[PDB]
Amino acid sequence: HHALPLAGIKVLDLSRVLAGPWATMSLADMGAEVWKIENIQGGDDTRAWSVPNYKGASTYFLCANRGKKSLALDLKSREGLEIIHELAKQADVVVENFRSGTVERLKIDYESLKALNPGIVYCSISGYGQTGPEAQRPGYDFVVQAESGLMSITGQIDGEPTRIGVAMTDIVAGMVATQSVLAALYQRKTTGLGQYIDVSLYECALNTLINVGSAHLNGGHVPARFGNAHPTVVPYQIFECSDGAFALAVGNDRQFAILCERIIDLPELAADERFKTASGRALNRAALIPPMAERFRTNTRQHWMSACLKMGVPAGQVKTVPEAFESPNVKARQVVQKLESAHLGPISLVRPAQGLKAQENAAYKAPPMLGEDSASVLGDVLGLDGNKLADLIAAGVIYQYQP
Amino acid sequence: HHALPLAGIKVLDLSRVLAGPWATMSLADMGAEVWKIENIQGGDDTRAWSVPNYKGASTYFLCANRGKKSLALDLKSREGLEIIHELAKQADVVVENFRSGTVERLKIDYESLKALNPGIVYCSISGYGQTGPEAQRPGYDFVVQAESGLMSITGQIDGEPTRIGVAMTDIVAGMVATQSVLAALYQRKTTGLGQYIDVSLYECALNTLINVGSAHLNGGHVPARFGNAHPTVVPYQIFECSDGAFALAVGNDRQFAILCERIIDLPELAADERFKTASGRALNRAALIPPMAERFRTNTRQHWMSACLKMGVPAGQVKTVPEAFESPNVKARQVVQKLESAHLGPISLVRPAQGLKAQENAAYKAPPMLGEDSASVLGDVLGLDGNKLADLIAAGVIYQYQP
Repeated sequence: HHALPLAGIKVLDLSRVLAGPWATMSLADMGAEVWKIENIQGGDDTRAWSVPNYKGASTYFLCANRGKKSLALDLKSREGLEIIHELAKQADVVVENFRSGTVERLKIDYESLKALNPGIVYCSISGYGQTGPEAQRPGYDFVVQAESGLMSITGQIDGEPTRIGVAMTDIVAGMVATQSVLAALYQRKTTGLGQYIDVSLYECALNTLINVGSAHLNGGHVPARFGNAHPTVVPYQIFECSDGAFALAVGNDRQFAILCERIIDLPELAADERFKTASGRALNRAALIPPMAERFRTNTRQHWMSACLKMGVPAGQVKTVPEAFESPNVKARQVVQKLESAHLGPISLVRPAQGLKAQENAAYKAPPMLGEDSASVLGDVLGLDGNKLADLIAAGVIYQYQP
Repeated sequence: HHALPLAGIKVLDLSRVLAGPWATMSLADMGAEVWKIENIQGGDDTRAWSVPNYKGASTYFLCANRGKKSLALDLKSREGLEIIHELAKQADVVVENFRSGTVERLKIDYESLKALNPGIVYCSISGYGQTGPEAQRPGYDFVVQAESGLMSITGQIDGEPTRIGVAMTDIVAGMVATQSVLAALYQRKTTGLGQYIDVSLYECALNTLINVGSAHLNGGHVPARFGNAHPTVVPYQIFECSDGAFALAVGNDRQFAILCERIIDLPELAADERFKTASGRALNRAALIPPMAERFRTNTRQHWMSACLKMGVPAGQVKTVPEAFESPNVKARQVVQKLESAHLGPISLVRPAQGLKAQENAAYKAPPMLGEDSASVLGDVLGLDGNKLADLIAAGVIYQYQP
C-alpha cells in the first residue's frame, strides 16, 4: 500500500543473539527482505533461551526477529555453503556476528563473498572490533557494560556498580550497524560498490558515555556516581513524597522559578543567586536539594504531579513495564502490534520506532519458527524445484518446519 | 582523501540538548554538512550546563556537536526567519526537537519548508510523538526512563528503581532518527521527494525493553528485578571473590561445562540434568548459583579471570570510565580522537562507531563555539557579501564569535 524505503533490498542474515538480529530486524522494518540463515541444530542461540516462553517458544527470540524468513541450514555442509554463496550473489547486504575466525573458516568471509558480488555491503559486529589485541576476544553485553564504565556510574551512590536491566549495549550496536548499512547502501547508488563494516560493541558502549566521557576527556574530570540524580542538571532527580517517590525534571531556569514560587512555595530559592541559573544549581546542589526534599514529604505524590502538570514543570512517575504499555499514547498511537504466526498464533511486539509514515499501516511477518521459510526462500530466490528440495532434506542439508 | 557516504548532504539542524544533536552529529560523522542554528541568547541549552567545564566551556556540549557549523541567529526576528528559509531551499535534511507548537509558531514547520523544498527530509523528535493525548507533553530522558519501565527493572533486587548513569534513551532516539533520515534519503534517490518523520522518545525507550517487554506481551509474564543477574541467561551475573567482584558471562552449554570441570572444580554441576542446558539453568537457578558463589570466594578476582581466559569462559571486570579509556583496544584502534578548536585548543572525544572505513582517517571539525561559523555559512551557502553581514550584526539578527 505504502512503499517502504528499503523495498527490493535483500539481506543475507547470518547473525545470532541480539546485536546483529536487531540490525537486520530494523532493515526489515524499513522494507528489506531478510533471509535469516540458522544452524539446523537449534538455530539462533536465543531459541534455546526458553525461560520465559510463550506456548513453549523463546520469548527472547520474538523481540528481535520480526519480519524475517528462516532458512534452517547446515553451514558446515558442502551443499549448505553452496546455498549461502548462491544467495550471496543475490544479496545486497550481509550481516554476521560469529566468533572471531568463524566466517573465514566457513568461507563466508567478506573477501570470499566480495568476489561473488562486488556490490555486497558486508557488516561484521564484534565484541572489540576486527583488529587490535582483543579482536579474538568474545563480546557479550554484560561484559561490555562492566568494562565500558557504564556499570561504574550506574546504581546507588554508596551501592555497588549495577548493570542495566536489559542488554542496552547490544541494542545500541545493532542500531549503529543499521546506520552503517544504510549509509553504505546510499553511497552504493553512486559508486556501485559494497564495502566492509567493522562495528565494535565496546566502542558503541563508549559512545554512550556521552557527557560523562567528554568531561573525563576534556579537563580530566573524574566521574562520580549520582544515583537517581544527574551530574549536571539540578533539580533533576527522584524526590521522596509522603506515599512514594516521583521524578522531577527541570530543564530551564524558567521552570525552576515556577516550581519554587508556584508549587513547593519556597520563593526564596528562586531569588537566591546560587540557585537562579542551572550552572549555579549544580555548584550549590548541596544547599538546594535538602530544603526541596523536606518540602516534598509534606504532600502526596499525586498532589505534586498534579501541581507540576498545571504549572508546566516536567515531572513523571516510575512505572512498571506492564504500566508503561497502558499509557495513553501506547493505546492511541497503537504502539503494541499484533502479528499472526502460523504456529504460535498472535504475537505482540513493540512496533518500529523509526517514525516513517509507510510503517504505520505496514503488515509485518511474525517472528519465524526454525526453518519455517526454508522451502519458500530456496524456491523463490534460487528457483530450486521440488525434487531438489526433497534431496536436500534427506541429506540433512536443510530443515523445514513441519506442523 | 576517503569519501564519506553522505558527502554533499546538507542538514539544517535546529535541534538542541541531546537527542537531535546526536542525530545530526552522526550524519556529520558519515559525511554531511551540518548547519547548527542556535539562538543568540546562549544557543544550545547544553551550553549553559557549565558543570563540569573545560576552559570555561560546557563539556556536555562537546560530546554531541562534533563536525557542526554554528550559526547564531534570532529565530523570532524577521531577518532570521528569512535566513532559515533560504537555507531550507538548499537543505537536504531538517532536524528539530522544539517543544510542541514551536515550529508552527516560528513558520519553520514541515508544511512551510515543504513548499520551499519538496525534497526536504524533515525529522521531528518529540517526547511522546506528534499525535495522541501526550503530544503536547515535554520529553526528558529522565522522565522517560521512569515511565518506560526501564527504572523498574534496573537496580538491586530489594533496592529502589534506578536510572542509568547517562541519558541512554535520548541517545537511542537520536540513533533511531539517524536511521530514519538515512532511509528517507535512500528512498529519495528514486522518488525525488522528502517526507516527514515522527520519532517518539518514549517509543524508542519501549523498544529497548527487548526481551523483558516481549515476555510481558507474549504470555503476560510479569517482569522481575534481577540486579546484576540476567532474567534468562545463567550463570550470567556478578560473583563476589575474596578481594572483589567480577562479571561472569557463559553463553552456551559448552562454556558452562568448561567452567565447572576446569576452573571452579565442581564437575558434578555439569553432570546434573538441571544445569546441563541453558533453559534448565534458568529454571534451577536457585540451586546452581549458591554453590558457585561459595567456590568463587576461595580465590582472588585475578585468579578467576586468568583461569577464565585460559579456558575460554567469557569473563570481565568492572572498570571505571578512566580505566575503560586505557583498555588495549582503545589505544590500538585509536578510539579517542583529538580535534583542534580555534578557541579551546585540543578537544578529545570518542570517535564514531559506525565502522565505515572512510571514517578512520577522516578529519573532523571540533565542536563549535556559539556563532563560530555564522559568517562562513552565510557567505558560502547564501552568498551574503561583507556589507550585508555587517548590517545583520548591527541589528542583532546574527552573532559571530569574536576572540
